[PDB]
Amino acid sequence: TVSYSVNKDNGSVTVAGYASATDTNKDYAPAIGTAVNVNSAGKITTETT
Amino acid sequence: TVSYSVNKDNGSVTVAGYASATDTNKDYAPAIGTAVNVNSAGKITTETT
Repeated sequence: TVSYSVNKDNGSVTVAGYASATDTNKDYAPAIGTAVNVNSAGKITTETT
Repeated sequence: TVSYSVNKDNGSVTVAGYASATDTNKDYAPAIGTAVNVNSAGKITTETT
């Protein structure tokens, strides 16, 4: 589970942290405040290119 | 009372909905679906001149 914040003015989506049932040791931790991008296949991915 | 619809995809604000406690003959009712802008003085206004 990861939380996305949508800017009301810009319309962009950013990662605003995440919560997991287990500890997860922050292994799957994505960077907070990074712009959210749509992959070519249509998934959600932080990679620009 | 003027009702504005906000498109959450990009943040654009349009005019959609007019309410009047009197008949008002729709004197102050702009056509719905017109993109609203901000005047020089910061007011909320429809013309782009």
